[PDB]
This record gives sequence, structure tokens and C-alpha cells, in this order.
Amino acid sequence: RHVRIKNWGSGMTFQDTLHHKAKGILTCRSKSCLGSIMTPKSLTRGPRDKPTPPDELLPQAIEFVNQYYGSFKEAKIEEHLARVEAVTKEIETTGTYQLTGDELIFATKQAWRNAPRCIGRIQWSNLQVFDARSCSTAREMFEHICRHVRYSTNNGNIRSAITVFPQRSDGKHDFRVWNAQLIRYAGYQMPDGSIRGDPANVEFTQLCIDLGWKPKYGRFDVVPLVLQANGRDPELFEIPPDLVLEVAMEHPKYEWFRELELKWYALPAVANMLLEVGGLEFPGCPFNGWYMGTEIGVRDFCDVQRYNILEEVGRRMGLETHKLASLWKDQAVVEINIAVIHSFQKQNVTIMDHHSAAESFMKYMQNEYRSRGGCPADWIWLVPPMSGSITPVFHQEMLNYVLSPFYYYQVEAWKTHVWQ
Amino acid sequence: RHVRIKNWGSGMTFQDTLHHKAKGILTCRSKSCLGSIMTPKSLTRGPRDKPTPPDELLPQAIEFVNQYYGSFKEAKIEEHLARVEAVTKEIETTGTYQLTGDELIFATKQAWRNAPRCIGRIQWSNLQVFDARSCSTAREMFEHICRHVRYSTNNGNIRSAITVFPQRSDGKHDFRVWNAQLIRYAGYQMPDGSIRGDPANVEFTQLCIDLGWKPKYGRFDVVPLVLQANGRDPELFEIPPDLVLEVAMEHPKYEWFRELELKWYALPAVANMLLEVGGLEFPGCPFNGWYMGTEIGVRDFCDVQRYNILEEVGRRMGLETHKLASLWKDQAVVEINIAVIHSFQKQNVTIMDHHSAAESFMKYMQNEYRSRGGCPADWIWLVPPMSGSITPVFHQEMLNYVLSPFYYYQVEAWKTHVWQ
Ligand code: HEM
Ligand code: HEM
Ligand SMILES: C[C@H](O)[C@H](O)[C@H]1CNC2=NC(N)=NC(=O)C2=N1
Ligand SMILES: C[C@H](O)[C@H](O)[C@H]1CNc2nc(N)[nH]c(=O)c2N1
Ligand SMILES: [Zn+2]
Repeated sequence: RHVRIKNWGSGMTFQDTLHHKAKGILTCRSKSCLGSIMTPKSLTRGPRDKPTPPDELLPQAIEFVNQYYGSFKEAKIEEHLARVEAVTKEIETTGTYQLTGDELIFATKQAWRNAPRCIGRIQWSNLQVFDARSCSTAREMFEHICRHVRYSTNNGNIRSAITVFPQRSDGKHDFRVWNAQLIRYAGYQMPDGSIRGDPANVEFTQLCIDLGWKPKYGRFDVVPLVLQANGRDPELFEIPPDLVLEVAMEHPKYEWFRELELKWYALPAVANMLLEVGGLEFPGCPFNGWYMGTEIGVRDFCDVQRYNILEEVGRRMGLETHKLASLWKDQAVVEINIAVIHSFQKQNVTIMDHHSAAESFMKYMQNEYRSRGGCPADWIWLVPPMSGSITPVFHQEMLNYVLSPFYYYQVEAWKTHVWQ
Repeated sequence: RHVRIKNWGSGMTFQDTLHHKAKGILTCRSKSCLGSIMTPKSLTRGPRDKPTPPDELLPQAIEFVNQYYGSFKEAKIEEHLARVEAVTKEIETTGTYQLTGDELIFATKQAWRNAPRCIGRIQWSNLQVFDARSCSTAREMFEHICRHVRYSTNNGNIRSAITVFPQRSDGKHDFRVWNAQLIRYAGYQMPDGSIRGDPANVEFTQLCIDLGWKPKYGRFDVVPLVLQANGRDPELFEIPPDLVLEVAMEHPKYEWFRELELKWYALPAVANMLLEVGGLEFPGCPFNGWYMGTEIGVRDFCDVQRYNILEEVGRRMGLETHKLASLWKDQAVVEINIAVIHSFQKQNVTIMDHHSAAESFMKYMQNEYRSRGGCPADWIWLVPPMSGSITPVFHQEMLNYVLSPFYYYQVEAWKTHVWQ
């Protein structure tokens, strides 16, 4: 009982059976589709008070094992039986189990593939897995994070990597990075109420400030890392500036663009999500890829609740800023995006334009239906926030479902954290 | 219970209660969201062979009367309940019922209001309803439609209007327009293998040629209306040229845009949908509004399966069309859309840009929540094909659901027509 989906631009169709393996968690019903909801609690894995009862954990562990051994081109039936026995007992003995280093590598790459809002999934097999499950202290987390950052930054030739911290035990000893991103700029509410820097980051910058960080009141101040080790209250650590590559924004025809004095960091890294694997939850697993120009050019720079430079750019381009119908906003957003693309390239830092990205995703999607008869995808997030129908993705019908392993959101740590 | 949704670019939130009155017909399960499917069977109201079982009909009939009568600030229980009585008898006796003139006006507007994929809904209360439920012939249908086209074109000052043809009886005497739109250009499969005109219309165009129309082999040849009266084989009727307002495409600065020799028609009218009202189905109800610039500039002119002029425009613009990262496709699509809105304005024909349209939709969405505690909306359809996040609609979370009255899809007539 597959579900046929079609691409109205190429006529290509896929039959989807994989969604049958999905968890019955989405909130859509016959009466209503809630697909445009950003952070549904269906895509959220929140805080635990007790450890997962072992009996409850057993079935999911075996399923992951079966899934792990199932990825084997050349089946290891014997190794497979062994491992299933090993896990059953380990859970029987320790109430939990540890993934081998290879099962973790597999689990990380698979959760990326099962990430329906990620357009960069064609690179799913190129992922550096930093095993940091041995971790015990906030300082150690800091060092693992700087290693990751130096690795992935790689002097501009950005590389993907994930750092997996210790798995959740009882939920009272979680290893989590409170930051949404590893690198992110601060936002400050000035004494008169106005905001300087990234307005989306005002709340968290205050937390940092409340924890001892010295505010610098600039437009682009990298906030410090707020690390929670072993469920202890978090500690601040500042990424050494030499590990933070940044790009100054210039525009290939507009000399004055440089006067805007804009820049953005090279490393996109999600730090506050939870990796789910065979029943196990990993509350700390920062991961990164490289940038899709539109994230900076359209969202970071043009969202009204972010940097909001559209008005000022339209004005400098000499556009009919007074009427919507002149499409000045659309001319501005394109030039800003050309700037972003042009600047990273100039400085030799990895960045992909939304067209090449979408074309790579179509390729990935086809490979997925070919290999596993399915590819969970969220149309709303995959389609670029600029030139939608100009991309193949816009014209692609998709199915959105949650498989396993999966990268879930969590409740923001400060919201749940009991300070001691 | 309600469902709270929020706009991330304004902070406004709504609490949806209306969704409970929606029809449980969406195919989204907990295990899968297929909201990106374009023509789902859940949104399709197909053919019949028997009349609607009166037992099934009656409740939907009553519900409608209640809704209708409930729509007055000044209530009238006497009149209301009597109309419930009347409709009961009618269905009991006749096995069906007939709406009043005012009820039909209410149903059409209310169905428009309940049209999730419509960004134009703020205008929902301004709709001219051409009653033609007495219609009996193909020429008569053609005459009602010519009246409709003339009223709506209004010399460029476009007006919204719907023409309701007789309600379906037993499914064997459906009054229907086979064409998707009232006005649309033809697509020809040329001998050298190329396609001339609108490629998306090659199939319907061949159908017309098969029914006896003389193909003109031009790029913008209006196809003949293919009209089915009382279930009879369809009959062709070409709309008087003088009744077809068109706009020659020109760009405000690019003098060579005229060399492209493009033009488009001013009246957009969905000709093949089904109006559902209290159990009643009206397979023929052509409606129209005015154009949102993007439909023509991004979709009709830029889809690769349509006119696909992106490449030559980019070339004419002197862009690095060989490099996707140059964002040449983005610069070209912006100028194409500026030509569109410029040309319509210059020729004094009604058209609305996507920022202005998106803005009005937000105004409408709020009124709706204040009014009925709901507003079914399809995010995927409502977000313009270009510059998505620059518009407030992108940042708006929505609930998509099916209410009554409602405009559904139908299986294309030819796929089901038994030629007598
Ligand atoms: C290989 C280069 C990569 C590119 C270009 C890329 C690009 C993107 C983009 C453009 C988004 C949309 C997010 C937004 O707009 O907020 C996204 C989301 C996401 N990416 Fe990828 N990504 C890459 C690698 C990765 C890796 C390695 C992982 C996990 C190991 C990953 C996991 C995710 C997840 C989980 C989301 C959803 C985030 C959310 O819910 O906010 N990505 N990515
Ligand atoms: C008042 C000016 C109007 C504007 C600017 C407008 C604009 C639009 C746009 C841009 C779409 C998306 C279509 C696409 O891209 O395929 C749409 C869809 C739709 N409109 Fe509106 N519209 C208007 C009036 C109306 C009226 C008066 C009705 C009904 C009497 C209506 C019913 C619909 C329906 C049912 C759809 C869904 C079409 C489909 O499923 O293909 N619209 N409209
Ligand atoms: C596959 C995908 O659902 C389709 O390409 C959709 C996307 N959104 C859309 N939106 C609008 N307004 N018209 C379309 O034809 C359309 N096509
Ligand atoms: C409300 C709506 O779901 C929200 O604006 C979404 C739309 N699509 C998106 N897509 C991406 N990639 N990133 C986002 O933050 C969003 N936001
Ligand atoms: Zn859904």
C-alpha cells in the first residue's frame, strides 16, 4: 500500500512504502492538517525524570540492531544474532546498552537521512562522528566542541560533523548545549528599549549576561557556549575567536554594500537537538553542515525580526521603496543574496546557492526511493525562502513522516532546568 | 479544544475552533502528512450514477439552512425553522431540494471564504452571482458564460463573479465546462517535435481538434469552450475575440522585452470545479477574480513546463546564465514579474502584486478568527511562488481543513465521459 507522489515539473513519480515504518506521532487528522506548525510537540523529545524502563527499551534496541544489520550489503546473520543477544543481556544487566562506535556512526548518518526538513541530505554519508560519550565535565564538552569547530571549519573548506555526548541516563544528568547554535551573534535590548545585534537572540544573550558574560553591545558578538554537563547548572566558555571564521559582506557591483558593514559566520551548527536511537536519547549532539546562501541572505539579513536590512538596501539601490508593486523588495533580496554568495566565494568559504542545493536534493530523493522506497520530506522547509517555484523542489509532492533514528527538538533547557 | 497557531514575524497568535466543523476527509494520518499533494482525492468531488440518497442528503441540507439562517445579525427563527420544514418535505417528496436565490449567493461566497488555497479571500464578500440553474442547452451555457466574461472583464476593471449552472441530479445530466479555465491558450505539438504555445494545454488542445476545432498553430490561441449540457456530449463554442481582453508584455526599462512578443489574458476564471452546498453538487460554476502578478510572471511564464522564457530573458539581460550561483534565474524572474505588473497597470487592467496580496490575506485571516474562530488555509498554496519569506504569509502557521460549502476538484470530464 504505497502512496504515489509526483513531480509536476518532470512528471516523475515515486511509490512510498517507507512511511509504514514511521512513528504514529504527527498531529494531522482527517479533520485538519497542521503541517505548517514549526515546533510541534510531535517533533519534540522533552525532559526525563526516570530512566527508560528496560523492558520498554528492549524492543526499540532490537529494532535498531535489526536496522543496523539490515544496512549490510553483505549480511552478517551470525554477527547479527550475536549482537541482538549481547544487547538483550546488556539491557538485562545494566538496564541500558551502549552502541558500538560503528552503530553510532550509522545511527548519526541515518538520523540525518531521516531529517525531513534538511535539504542537504545528499551528503548524509559524509559525516564526521566525534564520539564524546566518555565525557563527564563542562570543560571537557568545551574542548570537544572546539575540536569539532576547528575540524568542520577546516580553513573554509567546511566539513560536516557531529559530536555525540553521553546518552541520557535518568534525565537528571543530561549533557546539553543550551545554545541553539554553536556560533550565533548576540542581541541586546538597549536602555531605551531598542535592540542591537540579532533581535532573535535577545533572551539567550540576557541568560548569558546573567551568568557572568560581559556584554559587548555590538552588532555581531559571538555569544558564549552555555554547557550543561551531567545535569549540573551550565557554565560559560567562549569559543576562541581564532576558531570562528567569518565573512565580510561585499557586493560585486555595489561598492557601497561594504558600507553596510555586514558579516556572517561560516559555520552553521545546530546544538540543541536530541538524537533518538533504538530507544536511547542523546540530549547533546551538535552537528553542522555548510551554509545555503538563502539562510543568511534571506532569513538572517532580511527577516523583519532579525537583521532587517531590506528597507535600507532598497533605499541604497535607488528603488521605488514607496510602493509594493515596484517589487523593490524582490530586487533587494536578490542583490543581498548575490552579495552573500559572492562574499563566501571571495573568501574561499564553502556555501551553496539554493538552486544547486534543490537540484542536489532531487537527486538525493530519487536515490532514496530507489534504495528504501521512501524519503520523509517537509515541503514547507525544503522549498527555499526565495524563488520557490524556480526550484525543482517546489514542484515535488512529498510525504512527511518521522522514522528512527531521528533528530528531535527538545524543550529549551533553561525552561526546564532546576538550578541548584 | 482549540489549536493555537502563530505568526513568527509579528508574534500574533490565533486559537482555532472552527476546525471541528470541518469534514473528516483529509488523508493525513499520525504516521504521515501528505499536505503537499496537489490534487488529492480528498479534495475531489467526482461523478455519480444515482441521485444522492435523500437520507444522506437531508442532514447536510439542514446543516446548510442552519448556517445560512445563522448568518444574519437579525435572526428569524420563524422563517428559519419553516425553511427547515420546507426543505425536509422537498427532499422527502422530490428526493432533493432547491436553494433560494439568496441562499445560493450565500453559498457561493461562503464556499469562496472556505477556499483554503485562495489568497484573494479578503474580497470574499464582493462576488456577483449569475444564476443559471435553469439552463438547458450548450448554446445557452455559452451565452451565460459570454455574459459572465463581459461583466467580469469590465473593460479592464476586473470584477469577481460566479455562474452557477443546474445542480447535479443523478450524475447523468451534469452541466459542465470541460476546460480548466474559461480563457486559456493552446499548446500544439509541432511536426519538428517542438511545442508551440502553452505546453500544459497540448492534451486538451488535441481534444478540441478531435471535436472539430481548427488548430490555429499560434503561441496564444484561445481554446474553444467545450461545454457539456445535461450530460450530453460536449459542444464547442469559441469566445468572441472582442470578449477576450489581453495585455501585451513590456518592461519599464528593458526596451527589448517587447521583442519577446508576449502577452497574457486579463481574466482568470476557474471553469472546472464543483460547488458543494448542503449535499448539493453544482458541477458547473465558473468563477473568476483578478490576477496576482506571480501567477503569470513566475508560473505561466517561468515554469519549465509552461512558456519557460527564463533562459532567453537571462541571456537578453546579459547575465551569467551558465552559472547557477550567479542567481541569474532570480534576477530574470524579478524583471519578468515587473514587466507583468507594469504592462497590466499601463493598460489599465486590474492586477495585484504578491506583497500587497499577502498583506490583505493577513488582514482577512485575522477578521476570520475574530469572526468564526477559524480560517482554513493551505500554507503551500498561499505562499507566493517567489520571495516566500519576504511575505508575511510564510511566517504564518495555518490549519488546513475542509468546510461546507466548498469548491472541490473533479475528475477531468473526458476521463469519465461515456460518449453517446
Ligand atoms: C551537508 C551540508 C548541509 C546543508 C547545506 C544543510 C542545510 C540545511 C538547511 C538549509 C536547513 C533548513 C534549516 C533552517 O532554515 O532553519 C537544514 C535543516 C536541518 N538540517 Fe541540514 N544541512 C547540512 C548538513 C546537515 C547535517 C550533517 C545534519 C545532521 C547530522 C543536518 C541536520 C538538519 C536538521 C535536523 C535540520 C532541521 C533543523 C530544524 O528543525 O531547525 N544537516 N539544513
Ligand atoms: C478576488 C480576486 C482573487 C485573487 C487575486 C485570487 C487569487 C488566487 C490565487 C493566486 C490562487 C492560487 C492559484 C494557483 O496558483 O494555481 C487562487 C486559487 C483559488 N481561488 Fe482565488 N482569487 C481571487 C478570487 C477568487 C474567487 C472570487 C473565488 C471563488 C468564487 C476564488 C476561488 C479560488 C479557488 C477555489 C482556488 C483554488 C484553485 C485550485 O485548486 O486550482 N478565488 N486564487
Ligand atoms: C508539489 C506541490 O504541491 C505543487 O507544486 C504546488 C505547490 N504550491 C502551489 N501553490 C499555488 N498557488 N499553485 C500551484 O500550482 C502550486 N503547486
Ligand atoms: C509558519 C511556517 O511553518 C514557518 O514560517 C516556516 C516555513 N518554512 C520554513 N523553512 C525553513 N527552511 N526554515 C524556517 O524557519 C521555516 N519557517
Ligand atoms: Zn498534514
